[PDB]
Amino acid sequence: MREIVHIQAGQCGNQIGAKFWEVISDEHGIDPTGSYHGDSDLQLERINVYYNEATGNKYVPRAILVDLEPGTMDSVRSGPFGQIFRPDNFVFGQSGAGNNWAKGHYTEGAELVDSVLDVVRKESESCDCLQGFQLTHSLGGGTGSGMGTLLISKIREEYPDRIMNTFSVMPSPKVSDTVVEPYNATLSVHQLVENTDETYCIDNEALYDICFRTLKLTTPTYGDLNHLVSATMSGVTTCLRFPGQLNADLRKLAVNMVPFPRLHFFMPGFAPLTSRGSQQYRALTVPELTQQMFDSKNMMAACDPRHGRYLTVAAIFRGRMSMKEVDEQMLNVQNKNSSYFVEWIPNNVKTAVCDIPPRGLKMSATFIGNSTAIQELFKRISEQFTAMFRRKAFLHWYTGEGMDEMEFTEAESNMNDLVSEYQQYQDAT
Amino acid sequence: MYTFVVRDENSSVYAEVSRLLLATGQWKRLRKDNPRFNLMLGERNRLPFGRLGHEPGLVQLVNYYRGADKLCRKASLVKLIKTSPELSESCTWFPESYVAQNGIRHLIREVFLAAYNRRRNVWIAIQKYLEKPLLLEPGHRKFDIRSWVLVDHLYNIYLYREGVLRTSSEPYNSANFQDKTCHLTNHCIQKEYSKNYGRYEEGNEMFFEEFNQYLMDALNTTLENSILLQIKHIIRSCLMCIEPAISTKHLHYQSFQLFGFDFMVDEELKVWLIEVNGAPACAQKLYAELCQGIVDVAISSVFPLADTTSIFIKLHH
Amino acid sequence: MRECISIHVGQAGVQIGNACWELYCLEHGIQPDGQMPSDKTIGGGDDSFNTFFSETGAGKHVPRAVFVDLEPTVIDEVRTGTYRQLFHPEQLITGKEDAANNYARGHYTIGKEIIDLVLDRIRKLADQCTGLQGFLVFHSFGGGTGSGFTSLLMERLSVDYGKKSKLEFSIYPAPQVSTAVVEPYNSILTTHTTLEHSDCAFMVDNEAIYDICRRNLDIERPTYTNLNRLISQIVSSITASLRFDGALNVDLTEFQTNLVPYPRIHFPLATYAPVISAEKAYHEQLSVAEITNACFEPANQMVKCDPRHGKYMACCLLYRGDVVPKDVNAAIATIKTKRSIQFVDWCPTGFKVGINYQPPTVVPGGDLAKVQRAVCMLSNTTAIAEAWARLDHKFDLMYAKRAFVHWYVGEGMEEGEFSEAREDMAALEKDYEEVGVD
Amino acid sequence: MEVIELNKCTSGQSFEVILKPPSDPSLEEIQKKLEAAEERRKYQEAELLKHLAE
Ligand SMILES: Nc1nc2c(ncn2[C@@H]2O[C@H](COP(=O)(O)OP(=O)(O)OP(=O)(O)O)[C@@H](O)[C@H]2O)c(=O)[nH]1
Ligand SMILES: Nc1nc2c(ncn2[C@@H]2O[C@H](COP(=O)(O)OP(=O)(O)O)[C@@H](O)[C@H]2O)c(=O)[nH]1
Ligand SMILES: COc1cc(C(=O)c2c(C)oc3c(O)c(OC)ccc23)cc(OC)c1OC
Ligand SMILES: [Ca+2]
Ligand SMILES: [Mg+2]
Ligand SMILES: [Mg+2]
Repeated sequence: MREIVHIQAGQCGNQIGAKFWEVISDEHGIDPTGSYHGDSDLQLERINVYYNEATGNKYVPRAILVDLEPGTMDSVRSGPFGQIFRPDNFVFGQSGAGNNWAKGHYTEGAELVDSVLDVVRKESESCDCLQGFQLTHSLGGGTGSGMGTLLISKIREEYPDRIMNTFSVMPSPKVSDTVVEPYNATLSVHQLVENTDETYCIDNEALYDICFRTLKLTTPTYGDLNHLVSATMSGVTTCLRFPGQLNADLRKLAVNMVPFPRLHFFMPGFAPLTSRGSQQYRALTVPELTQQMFDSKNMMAACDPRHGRYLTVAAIFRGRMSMKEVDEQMLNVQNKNSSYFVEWIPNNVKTAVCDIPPRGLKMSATFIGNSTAIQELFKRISEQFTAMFRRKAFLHWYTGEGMDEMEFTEAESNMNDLVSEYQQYQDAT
Repeated sequence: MYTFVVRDENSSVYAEVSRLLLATGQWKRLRKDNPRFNLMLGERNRLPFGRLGHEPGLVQLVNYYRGADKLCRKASLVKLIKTSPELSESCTWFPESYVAQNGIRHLIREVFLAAYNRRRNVWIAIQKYLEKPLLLEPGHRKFDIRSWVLVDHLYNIYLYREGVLRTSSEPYNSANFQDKTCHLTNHCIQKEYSKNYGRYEEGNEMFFEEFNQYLMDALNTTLENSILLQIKHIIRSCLMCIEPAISTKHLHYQSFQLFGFDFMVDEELKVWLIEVNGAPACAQKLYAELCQGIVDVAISSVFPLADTTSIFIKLHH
Repeated sequence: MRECISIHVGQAGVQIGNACWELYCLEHGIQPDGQMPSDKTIGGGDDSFNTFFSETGAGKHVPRAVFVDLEPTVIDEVRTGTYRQLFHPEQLITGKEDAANNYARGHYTIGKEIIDLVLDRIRKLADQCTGLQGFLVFHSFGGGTGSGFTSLLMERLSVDYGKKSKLEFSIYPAPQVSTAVVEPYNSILTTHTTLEHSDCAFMVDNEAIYDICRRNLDIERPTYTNLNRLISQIVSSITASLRFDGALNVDLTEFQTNLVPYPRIHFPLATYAPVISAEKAYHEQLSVAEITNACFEPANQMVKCDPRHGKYMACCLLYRGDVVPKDVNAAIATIKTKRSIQFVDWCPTGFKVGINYQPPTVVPGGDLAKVQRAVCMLSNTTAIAEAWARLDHKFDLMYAKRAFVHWYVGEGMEEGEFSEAREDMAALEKDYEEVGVD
Repeated sequence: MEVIELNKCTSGQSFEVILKPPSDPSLEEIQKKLEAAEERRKYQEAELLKHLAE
């Protein structure tokens, strides 16, 4: 039970983070009180990865809740599983970040950062063999973007040999809070490129389109968006939370998925797409699960895989199913579409199977793709960035916090540098 | 959908097989170095047989037999016939051979001299041991017979019912060995040195209908009985001899191959084996028919298409 | 009586070691508590089974074995499983964090921290030996520990035990049931570093075992348990000459003498007898001729390759069951007439035959049926170089982009060790062509 | 084809049949390589910390 330390930062970070803890606590049989009332030993055999075994025979999430304003965190404590969390692990300021990356990274966030590291360090002390850290946050805001990346930077300083893993929600004008979101995202991507081992690119554009175009939800809330994120986060953490043949961990994930250190941004995808209300009763066949999971309509980053090629792929099937069928269907997709997989990485698709399905479904599959097509997301962000940066528009929000234009030009060019690296391997043969 | 790659860009017959497979709508061509193929149209040299048959979920087939070079190289064919008991020191249909034009002595080895020293004539190093070639007296000319043979993954021996006769254009002279044209019926030496390439038949290629008709009018025999029976034997003999060495019956990958057999028919209607070519070109008229036979027999048999006679003669065992 | 120490490194080595020692106990009549009622000399002895088992005053027969992994889960299953009492706890050595499928991390950063302790526990066994022969080392090519730590251990064994033989049982990576994308790198790195320290290495390609289980045991998706019980049957055949009374391959040095005429070409091909399903409701027992002919079918080899397109430098037939020399010779005469068996010409065309009258043993509730006669053929054929070509190609595909190389350079390796390793492999392939192709 | 070196015992037999006749670094060096890699590793770690320092 190599332990993971969880960190959620900002409105998005905590709301998505809270849903994650709701989903997995149900999977592991943990009620909001904190005690285990389930039916199988498999739920507990690897409970230490995400939970401390507190005194009194209770399980406490190894989670640190961080924000620069108290609003979203007070609502998490009021939430259905808000009790589950440790109260000392709530660390908040009161001035907010005003959707300003500079406020989170350099000023307001700087008052509060050491307060958070003290809690992170307390949780790592009691860890027998820490894997590393997983952070949930958005890149378009101020706290989870600006301070989340500052946290990442400080944690790398103190824990340079542990894995840094993030779930990073990318901004989209279709779900836009603010015009300066391309600024905040571009600055944070520069950080994630340097100081992260694995990032799941959760694009709100993709989340919106799935609710609109697929689940037939006409006006989708952040709730409907976060239902997709919570189901994905449960899927990609399946091999960490349940016994498998792989004995997977965060380092072996990075070793096998990241052929080049900077190219560590993954496209996630999920099983059948499901809305919160609709409980549809036909279980999927293994061909359907495989076809759907590689479908662009099931990706959580708004990119078409047929516009790039896969460097590496990790797929996780949940439920009782013939693993011969799983093997036959997965070899079918690679053999039938070999043009969309790089030929210079043999056996670059790894599939694992887990016999316990997620709640409400009897069959499921989670997709983790390292595709050069993710460059579409990054140059979409940088297009929105340059459109207002060539006029230096809204910069005063950031220069009033001490930043210079020069730092914007450097983050811009490093993300354009990121795009060029994905491009060189999409055409490499 | 099926899958194949091309690694011999100079093959005329597998360029056509490529066109046909694509035109079925059920075969797709990947880039050459993609390992996830069903069919490899491989190189003619240093083909990597050791990398075939190790892809999970793929049945892999290749248009070459590993080890067939021992029949298709001049030097090894002589050592194969002399060493295989199935063929023997006494093989009535292979010209006497021990280890570029022809003449008498002076080369250009111990055992060679003694046989040549047991004489109380002509040699080559289209062979000219047979100074009695057999004349095509509507011009008094020499020829050679090329039969194309296909051996599938089951090691059935399929002889294409259409063969070609590459002919010399001008009369044969028993003392003109420095003059290589009138009795070396290679096509490339016949378009350059020759005197009237193309008078008696087009392209110096007489097919079997015209030739069998000639045998009936001129010698009261047929091509089937006077020549092809012997040809069928020589093909059946050579390929059955090396079958334990090259068969892929119980292998992780499968092999087929199309061979070209060069024959020499002497004046007494006896057939001689000249050469076996492992990467043979084909006559232009017959390309469409033969390459369609390769697909039906060698490729579609392993990789069948959806549900919607024969141009080969099966040489049995 | 000259003792042999087995060393099992990484998951694949440990779990194959379990299946082997389980088989050894059944073949010698040793109980899971370590007692051996058939042994009437108590507290010690110099019997042939003592090559692999020491004896305690309490009558307990303990394997001369060391299990080492950089991570505790797999060896923890040994300490709790059926054979807890079989092993001294100090023989089961675990670290705290594995090599993360990374040769560099298994050989340098993590392995350097545990090499000294393993060597001492290894030496604690050697000091119990009156005449130590050498080591049998079980490991995977693909794992971070089985590749990186094994090579580190092999070097230090050569300095500390300079005059002792070292044989390998190596698991060659197959995508069918592999673990990591970088297994071609780890295989090439460990092979290059271990080549000059290994006297004889029996490679087992997981693809061959997997398909043998699919075809001959009718197991749809073979598990590691399925694979390891079959491998142990092959391993037991190879090592039976060490643990039973016999004249052939009695000591580790004789494996080199009989199988390895050139030190670098020391990868003999193993082909095994009949593999028959226990579930098969009616089976016809195969004669001596049928199982000996089966040794020349690629479907039964531990590595898929075509011996018809190489040359043999040595051939050993290891029989178990009802087999007499008359039948063996008759079967060899028949086979030579119909099969492509050609030796290098500086070697006599001949087979070395050993026969153990005890038929193969099968684990109760296993997948293999009880058979009346079996054989393991060890041939040293250049055809096994096909496996090196296969592996070296996958290495080349990834290294051309320097893909994943940063993970190794990040643990202290230089990029030059990659190309230094690949060049040794290229030289290995050239050697095989020199000996085997005209 | 002849049998050679036939040895019999109660456990089994063994023989040879011939069809046709024929026609390391020091402990000082291992320590050097292992520590040259720890220095190459500690250097890159120092580059990271000096970079995080700026
Ligand atoms: N035949 C067989 N192969 C195995 C077994 N376990 C793992 N392998 C193979 O070994 C390779 C992976 O190496 P492992 O032994 O699992 O890794 P390791 O030696 O424990 O080193 P780490 O990376 O630190 O875990 C893959 O190619 C697997 O197919 C086994 O029990 N039997
Ligand atoms: N998917 C999702 N996105 C969110 C949520 N809340 C905010 N966002 C996105 O995050 C960005 C705003 O960041 P926010 O988390 O509110 O900033 P912060 O509180 O200062 O860290 C915008 O692009 C929003 O679309 C949420 O609950 N779910
Ligand atoms: C942390 O989450 C995961 C880790 C691993 C993993 O540790 C890998 C191991 C042990 O070998 C691999 C591998 O070979 C890969 O090839 C693409 C990818 C990942 C791996 C595999 C996963 O899914 C298959 C995971 O997602 C749930
Ligand atoms: Ca005793
Ligand atoms: Mg907000
Ligand atoms: Mg391990």
